Amino acid sequence: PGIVELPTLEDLKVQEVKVSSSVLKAAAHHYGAQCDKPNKEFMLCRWEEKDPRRCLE
Amino acid sequence: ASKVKQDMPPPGGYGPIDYKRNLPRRGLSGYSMFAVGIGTLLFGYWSMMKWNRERRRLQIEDFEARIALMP
Repeated sequence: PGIVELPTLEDLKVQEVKVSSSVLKAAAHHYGAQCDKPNKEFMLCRWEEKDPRRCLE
Repeated sequence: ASKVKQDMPPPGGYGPIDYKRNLPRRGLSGYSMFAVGIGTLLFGYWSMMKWNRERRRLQIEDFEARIALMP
């Protein structure tokens, strides 16, 4: 019924955020204040495409 | 040659011996106890209202923290 296409492991590489949940929770309010635009663009892409493969960038 | 000595009540008599019932009232009115209960309930209600409103605000704040972290 067709072949499922998946991104290569190189495509999925990124500089990860390796801070723990307490650090994230402490920073969360200012983080949502400052980094709103990329987060909202990603969430709109996510909820409009319904496909994780189309919103990697 | 001595007097007759026997176990006898003292001259005069004995002091009165109580026998009747003694169950004193020793109680507040009904209105007093009912009023105290209602006042305690109202004080508790006011305190709990304040505390629960504050708790709702705190819950909203941490929910928004989750929302900020979600993407």
